[PDB]
Amino acid sequence: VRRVKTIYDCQADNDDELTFIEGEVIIVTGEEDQEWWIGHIEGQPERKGVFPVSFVHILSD
Amino acid sequence: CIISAMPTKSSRKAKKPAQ
Repeated sequence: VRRVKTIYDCQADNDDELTFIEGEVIIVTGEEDQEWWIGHIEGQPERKGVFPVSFVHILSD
Repeated sequence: CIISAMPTKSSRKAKKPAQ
C-alpha cells in the first residue's frame, strides 16, 4: 500500500531497525514513530524492520 | 541520487535503548 524510496544511506543500530542504502525501495507495512516507519524492501522481503523517514522519501506523490 | 546532504538519525523515540 505505502511505498518509500530510500534517498539516503542509513544503518540500523539494533535488530529492530532496517538498514537501507540510497536506491532501495521499501514497502511500508507499519508505523512506529512519526519519523520511524516499518516495512520491507520491495524486491528483498527478507530485509524488514523499522526505518527513519528522514532518510527515505514517501512514494505517494 | 543522494538527496541533499545526509540527515540525522533522529533516534527512534518509540524504542528505548535496552541496557
